[PDB]
Amino acid sequence: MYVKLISSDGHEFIVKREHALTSGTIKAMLSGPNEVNFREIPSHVLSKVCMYFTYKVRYTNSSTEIPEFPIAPEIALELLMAANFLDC
Amino acid sequence: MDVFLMIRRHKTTIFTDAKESSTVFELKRIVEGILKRPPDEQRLYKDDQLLDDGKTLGECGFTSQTARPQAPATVGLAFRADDTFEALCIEPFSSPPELPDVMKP
Amino acid sequence: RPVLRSVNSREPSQVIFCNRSPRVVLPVWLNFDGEPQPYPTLPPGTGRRIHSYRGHLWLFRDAGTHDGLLVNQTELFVPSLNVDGQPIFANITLPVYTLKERCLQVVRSLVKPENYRRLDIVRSLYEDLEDHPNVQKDLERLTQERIA
Amino acid sequence: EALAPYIPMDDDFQL
Repeated sequence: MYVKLISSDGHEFIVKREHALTSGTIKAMLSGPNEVNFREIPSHVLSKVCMYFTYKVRYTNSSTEIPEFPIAPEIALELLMAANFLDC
Repeated sequence: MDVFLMIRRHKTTIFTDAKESSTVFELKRIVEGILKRPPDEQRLYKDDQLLDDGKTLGECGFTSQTARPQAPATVGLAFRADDTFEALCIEPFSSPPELPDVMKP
Repeated sequence: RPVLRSVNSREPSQVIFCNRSPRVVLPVWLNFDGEPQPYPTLPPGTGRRIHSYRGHLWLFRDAGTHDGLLVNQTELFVPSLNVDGQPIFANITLPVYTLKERCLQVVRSLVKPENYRRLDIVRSLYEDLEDHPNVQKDLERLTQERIA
Repeated sequence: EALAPYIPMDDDFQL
């Protein structure tokens, strides 16, 4: 149903489990036969990663006009490292 | 259509979506499944405006065009106590560091 | 004779390019030897009528960065004969990029390539930044995928 | 002869 992701400053992000599986990293962790600690990711980054999950699940296989996923220059480097770490 | 939301209280943020035609009370039901407090112990807000149980999210101003997956609308959440009043309080996220010189105009 | 190429059908097909993306879009026509040729770009949110031909191949890219775009949700667009005077629409949109790819886009847009390795990021990302989108590579990739 | 696409002189339109 939902998974709880924890950021480095202790913000808790509760997202649908199907959405969280957008992350190859999370998908492999939860793939066996819930809370996940992401203490290396600050909340201004992890909140954007969760928005990405929603956006990927909404717009993948969609024939609508797809809006740009917005990224402010000042979060780009950390978000890039999170996306890389998270595989999404 | 659907509206995409972040329901926020203190240091908790729930990402969820709901139909624009669904009600504030039905969103409290979603919140109850996650945080285990019943609708009559929740206060949901758009900015500082308490949302009436009976109104749809669209009627509260949450519309598909402005509550999109990549930029969800914030719903504030407060809980009731038997004898105290909890101010609505959403803890800000962290701040990024300074944009590196090599990324500046 | 490459696998991806327009056929010289000489049969007219009126097409309407509709740029339903926020990018400046470069339409790329594959000629009869499969070599990509640029056509005039479309600003965001604009449409344009085109005289093309049945069996010609087109792809579309961000004109400035050659980021991949989709046309009717796929990679390649091929005009068909017009039925009853109706043009075929080519609805150009952003794909859902990976978050990683989207972040690389933003970083490339901000940082001169000579300064990528001055970024304080994990070292494998330098080569990722350097490996910018390239139409020729995409054509080789699409060609392999097709065979398979 | 090889016939390549071309664009009629016409205004673009807004979507």
